[PDB]
Amino acid sequence: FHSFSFYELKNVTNNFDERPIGNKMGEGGFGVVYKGYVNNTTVAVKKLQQFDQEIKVMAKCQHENLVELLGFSCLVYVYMPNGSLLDRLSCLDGTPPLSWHMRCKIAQGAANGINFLHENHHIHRDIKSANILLDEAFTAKISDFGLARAVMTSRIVGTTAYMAPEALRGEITPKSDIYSFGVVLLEIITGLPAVDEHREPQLLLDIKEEIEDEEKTIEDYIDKKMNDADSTSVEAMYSVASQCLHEKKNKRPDIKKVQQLLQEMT
Ligand SMILES: COC(=O)N1CCN([C@H]2CC[C@H](Nc3nc(Nc4cnn(C)c4)nc4ccn(CC#N)c(=O)c34)CC2)CC1
Repeated sequence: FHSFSFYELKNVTNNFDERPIGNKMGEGGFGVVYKGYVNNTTVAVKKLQQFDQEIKVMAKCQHENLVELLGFSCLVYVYMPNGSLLDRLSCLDGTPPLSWHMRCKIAQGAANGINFLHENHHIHRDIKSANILLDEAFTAKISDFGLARAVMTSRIVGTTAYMAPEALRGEITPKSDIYSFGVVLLEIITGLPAVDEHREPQLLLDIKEEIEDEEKTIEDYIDKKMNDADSTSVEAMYSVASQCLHEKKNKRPDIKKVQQLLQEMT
């Protein structure tokens, strides 16, 4: 990794230009992110013990489905031209809806990235669609490893709309990453945010119970902003999401099984 000076990265971001159309993209995991440059190589600058673990994980953990760390001073990464899966599911800033075909590759790519992390005995601890970034080919890239660990804790961290019941109780397990990935799969099927105060149910993970109790079908919840979804592959992704969302952690599939079920889907 390239060691930058805080004054080097100041110029690349036009004196940390906070005005968006400027250089500010938005806030992201304990800091702000700005669009910067290193010749033509467009970069993302993360203006934040806390930032020392990110480099500690990014060092050994190199994979096609993980964001690439370039250097630091601030943390610098290759700028993902298609931003977050969360923003792309909401068509933020006029972007066209993602097709079912694109959603399947993104789901498969995100699962490959989690598999690499679990193979290398790491727990992400904050799997969510805001942390799934998309490159030039809409390849899924897992980001924000600040909370990542390589068990119980007093400092409960994560996004509550995505957290497993045992994670909300203080447990640290890769099985909690599977539950959170289940919430991501529902966001992909439905195009709905994981939590919405203006909704019944308020939490997306609660549609699992609604379908199980036959008050609604998966077909009632399929994102209407696609024209290429087929009931077979949609029900097959929903089946993976449902298995990931088991209240009991040990009943949940491991990432390799999830990866295998998503591969069988296409
Ligand atoms: C209502 O609008 C809002 O306030 N929003 C909109 C903006 N949204 C976020 C803001 C943070 C963005 N983070 C990133 N973006 C981009 N590229 C990019 C964003 N947008 N586009 C078009 C292209 N590349 C990278 C590369 C690496 N890392 C790792 C780190 N550190 C990133 O985080 C990263 C993701 C979208 C939040 C809510």
